[PDB]
Amino acid sequence: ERPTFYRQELNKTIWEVPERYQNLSPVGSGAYGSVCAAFDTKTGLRVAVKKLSRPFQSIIHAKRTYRELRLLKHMKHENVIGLLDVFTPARSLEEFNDVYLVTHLMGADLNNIVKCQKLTDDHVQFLIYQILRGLKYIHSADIIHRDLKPSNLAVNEDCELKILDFGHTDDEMTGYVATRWYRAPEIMLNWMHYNQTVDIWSVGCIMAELLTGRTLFPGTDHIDQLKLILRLVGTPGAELLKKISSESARNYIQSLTQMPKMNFANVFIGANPLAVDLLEKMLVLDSDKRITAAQALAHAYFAQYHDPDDEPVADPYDQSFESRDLLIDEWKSLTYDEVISFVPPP
Ligand SMILES: CS(=O)(=O)c1ccc(Cl)c(-c2n[nH]c3nc(Oc4ccc(F)cc4F)ncc23)c1
Repeated sequence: ERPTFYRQELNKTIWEVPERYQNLSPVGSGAYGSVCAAFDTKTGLRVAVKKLSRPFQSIIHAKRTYRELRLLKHMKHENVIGLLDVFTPARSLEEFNDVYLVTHLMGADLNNIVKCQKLTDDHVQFLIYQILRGLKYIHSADIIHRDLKPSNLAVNEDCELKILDFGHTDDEMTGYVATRWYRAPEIMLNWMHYNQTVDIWSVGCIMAELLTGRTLFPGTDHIDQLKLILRLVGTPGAELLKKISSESARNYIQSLTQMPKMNFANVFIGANPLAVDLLEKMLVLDSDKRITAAQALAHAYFAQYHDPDDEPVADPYDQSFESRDLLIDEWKSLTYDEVISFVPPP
């Protein structure tokens, strides 16, 4: 049955939401999108409500809207942001033009927690364990995050973690920016068609930063960052070179003076030797040889948290729509169907 909706001006747009959602207050100051905190009187939950901006203005935007709804509707895991609710004030497909997404309100993002500070090894174990647990779930559905970084890792005061934004312009990847610091080199420099292990590179970067309080590869640009990466992990061998399908990228790589891999125990002084070992297995230049999420969970570093029976995989995720070319109204109808058919979690 259709709830009663009420109207309110918030982020210079009119939010129209069910009565159950009270005390809407904008959060993140633009960083999370058009997002409000609210109290869900039906569940007693503090929630985050995201209103999608002009979701069907173009083919690209319409498909992107469908993509996000599909992704969020699929994710049902403790360490992954899922959907508590999705709604539209529209009574039919013809008046459908706004999409509102509801999830748990989290306390902070990881960036605001690390705050130039070393975390205790125990805190690192727990946070990384949860990230890896969430990624095992995400990867098992053949979904890649592609953009893991502290700012899309949300945490409560109990240190319980959820991953946001799973599934950027040139200007915002330019220069001394956190938007690029956690990216695998193969994706940063378009070496090849990339796979799930790009996310593992990001975890390695995050893990190191939690351990030292410092960005692992704070490159001032793409080239500076590559040099920082290669100084640590060594220049690519012949084997990886072959796999760089971009002739241009491969040619540039070979112009660099060869460097051996550094000793991680000398790089991460004082760190748990098990943490060093895992970092070594995550920060492998050849993505084929990086540890997977499922493998990392079984690493001795997570002994006090690892439970093979409590690390679920995902239902199959049909993403055949990604290779599909459709019109705006067709993407819009597909999205509408997904909104209408939503069933809230117990
Ligand atoms: C205490 S706070 O300032 O309100 C705060 C701080 C940091 C974060 Cl990460 C958050 C936060 N909690 N839950 C979120 N969800 C999103 O994005 C959404 C993702 C899918 C949805 F269905 C709906 C969303 F709003 N963004 C940010 C958040 C809140």
